[PDB]
Amino acid sequence: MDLKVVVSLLYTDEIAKMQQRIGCILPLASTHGTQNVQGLGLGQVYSVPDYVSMYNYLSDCTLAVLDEVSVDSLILTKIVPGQTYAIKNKYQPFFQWHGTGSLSVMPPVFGREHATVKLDIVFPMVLPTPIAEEVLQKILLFNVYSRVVMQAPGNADMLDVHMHLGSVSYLGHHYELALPEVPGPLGLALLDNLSLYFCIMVTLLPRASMRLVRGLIRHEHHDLLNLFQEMVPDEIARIDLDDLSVADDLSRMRVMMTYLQSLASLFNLGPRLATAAYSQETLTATCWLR
Amino acid sequence: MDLKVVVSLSSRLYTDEIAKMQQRIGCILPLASTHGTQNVQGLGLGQVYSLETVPDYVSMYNYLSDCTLAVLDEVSVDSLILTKIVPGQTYAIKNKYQPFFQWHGTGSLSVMPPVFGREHATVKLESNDVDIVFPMVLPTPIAEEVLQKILLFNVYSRVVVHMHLGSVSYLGHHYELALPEVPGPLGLALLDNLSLYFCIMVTLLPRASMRLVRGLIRHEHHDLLNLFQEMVPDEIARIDLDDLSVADDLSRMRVMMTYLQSLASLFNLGPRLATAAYSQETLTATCWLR
Amino acid sequence: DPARLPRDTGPELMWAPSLRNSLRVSPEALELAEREAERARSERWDRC
Repeated sequence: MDLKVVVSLLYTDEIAKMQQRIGCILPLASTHGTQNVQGLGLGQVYSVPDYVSMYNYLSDCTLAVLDEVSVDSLILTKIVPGQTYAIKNKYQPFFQWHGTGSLSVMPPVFGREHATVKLDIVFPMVLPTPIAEEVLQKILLFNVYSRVVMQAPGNADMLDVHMHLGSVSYLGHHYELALPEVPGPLGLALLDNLSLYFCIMVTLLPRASMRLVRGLIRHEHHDLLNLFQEMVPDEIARIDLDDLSVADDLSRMRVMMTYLQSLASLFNLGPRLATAAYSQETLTATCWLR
Repeated sequence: MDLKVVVSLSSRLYTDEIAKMQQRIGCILPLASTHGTQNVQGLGLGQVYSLETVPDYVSMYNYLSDCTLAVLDEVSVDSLILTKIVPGQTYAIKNKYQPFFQWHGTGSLSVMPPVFGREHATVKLESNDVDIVFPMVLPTPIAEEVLQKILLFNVYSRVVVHMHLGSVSYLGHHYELALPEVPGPLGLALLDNLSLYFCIMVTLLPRASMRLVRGLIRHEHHDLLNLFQEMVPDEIARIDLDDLSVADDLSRMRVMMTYLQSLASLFNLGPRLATAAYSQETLTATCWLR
Repeated sequence: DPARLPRDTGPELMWAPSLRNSLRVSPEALELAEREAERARSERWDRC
């Protein structure tokens, strides 16, 4: 079918800055012919930063590679799950790609100033899946460990969480990170709410697991495994309460199930883009929607 | 490609069923086979959800996911034309579901066994002496809310509050849903796999985040925290005695994030529909099968 | 730390419960044999 999208709006250094990234992708607002500036990628959501809303917005709208930049227009083609494309790793945090590696799109956690073009347009980061999940874990534990040493200095140390969190590793590629060393408490940082979801679900997991095992074990034997895996947890989490207000317990269970499912849909990185044959000499890769 | 399936009725049709079924045009219906012509048996979930008193929702989910999907547009006497749904094709899906669910913009639809009573989405076809039920289609957040409400009813069967669990709430309207008492060993098997995942979570759950959340509830109060009623849980007292170490926290998260993807994908039961461009004036949307 | 289970049948990997991996014990016959052999032992106590 017809795949082009012509959006209307620049000057010479803007031409060079947009020409630097003529192989990258960004989301749109709608799959129509003509659009405005505001319907382009990550502009209306990222300017307080918050990760989960941006991942929801990235899974919300479709995606598009851009092709050419004129003086007053940006010729760009949206991606459809039918046929394949050719995109580029032209992002300033350079994660080297590999053959038949699935590519992800996460909202930019590496600061505004790296993946941007100041006119606004905010490009999302493209990087492979094990690097994606490992940088998710190593930014989340960095968040909670920064909040703990902002609360209690005797629980952890700052260099104790930079010998193991400032670097990601994938097939020998030992990259570094731009970690925000001064987040500031009471929220107000990026990934401030995802840690705030993770802690609540890891707090309500004992009240969930014990209630589930005690409710499942009375139905005598559909399976042995619910009592077979009663030995693998510690007995500290076994003998916790066995009694609470079932109004309060049910409300806690419903909130933990909702936050668990939203968190588990977010830990799945989102729009998974699959490669076929990467060529580092050309910085291009065959890719299609999955 | 030509995707038309005509279903031949084995007898005639009275005028009241004609008037009822012509109201039910555009809804999603399931099919037995994917062949050219079929008879009235094997259509609908009524073969596995019979005219009985004890439902079984998870076997209905299995019958929905196993079989193919179609949409009913042209219905007359002795004959009614269906249009199949196959991956790779796009369709228009109209919103003719009498619990009137307002659809979000460009979200994702989900099919559903009829939770709002058997008699709500059912055409009695006494002429061919059988029954066709219509599977509900409603958006994914309401889908997960209904599903986790179903499983929480199944696990709080053995405890007791009832009206605050077996009744969903939406921006459009709050609804009630039919509740059985036992879903059989398949619902117990879903609870089995859920408790398996949950007990291995509480084996491998990290301990930096609990040490965060203790000082965080004692420091801050949020909507994400007021469900604890400003009370620390007991396992927070008998767990945070240990020291805080980075390496085993990373090794815990490196398996936690692996397991949560499986825990999300276990709630993928029932076919999902990632639609696009829903309009609130046409009551239809461009959809395709994910 | 053991586990408890009703039944299964016919494995190939060894540490899996079965119907052949069950020891075949009759309690009443073993108690009867044990008691009568205790009395034979008690007669053997008083011989030399």
